[PDB]
Amino acid sequence: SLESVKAMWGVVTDSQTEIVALAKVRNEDVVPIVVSGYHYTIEMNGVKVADGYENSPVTVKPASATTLKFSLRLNNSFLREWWVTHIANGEKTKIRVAIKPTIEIGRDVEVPVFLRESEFTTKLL
Amino acid sequence: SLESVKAMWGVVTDSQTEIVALAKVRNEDVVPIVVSGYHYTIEMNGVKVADGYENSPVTVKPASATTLKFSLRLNNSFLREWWVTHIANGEKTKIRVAIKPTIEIGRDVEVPVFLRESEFTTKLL
Repeated sequence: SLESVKAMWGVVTDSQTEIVALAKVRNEDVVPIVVSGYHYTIEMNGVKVADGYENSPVTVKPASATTLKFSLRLNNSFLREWWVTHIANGEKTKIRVAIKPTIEIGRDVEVPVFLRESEFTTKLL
Repeated sequence: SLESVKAMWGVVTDSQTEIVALAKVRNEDVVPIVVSGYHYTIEMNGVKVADGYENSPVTVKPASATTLKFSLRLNNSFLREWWVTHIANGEKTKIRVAIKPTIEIGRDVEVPVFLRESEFTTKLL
């Protein structure tokens, strides 16, 4: 079961921007959960500004709770073509974030997709 | 005399962003004003994201009013190092825009600096 999710900024440089999601998960099975990795996507007005897979395996022991870390990185070159769409929509942007963890109980897997939609406006001029 | 200033977005591409300022000026002298060009700067949290000179000479006839156009272009490569500072300040940015027109009445000139300061916050996460 997912107990909480908290987003924060990660290491941000001039070339890449990181968002860090921290998910507290409780294992409600009698066997351990392995999260072998995750796929992530970030779309902003239909521009796909992030699309990646991270290979970092983590176990959650049976009946235990564990904070999982998801590093979502944005290549700025794809972010520079979002900017066009932002102002084109009257400085309004729809953001869709999807994290698809690879959960292993067994070569046999489960791959749920967690979607989060948001919106932001700017008023710069 | 400056009657009004109106800002709007100009041609925005993936490589460069344009802001267009439209200034209505009335000539209150008995001779014509020539605006031979202008220097512009845009600073965002002390990152100088724009710094340019445009050579476009325009006359305002004596006692007449004229809309002047100032094209302020931002190179995105300097904009990508602003982003660091924006989130570093809790997603707050101070913007300083300066337009320095070259006004010719006479080789003899007048070069006033028009400053405009603003602030914006985002709350993305």
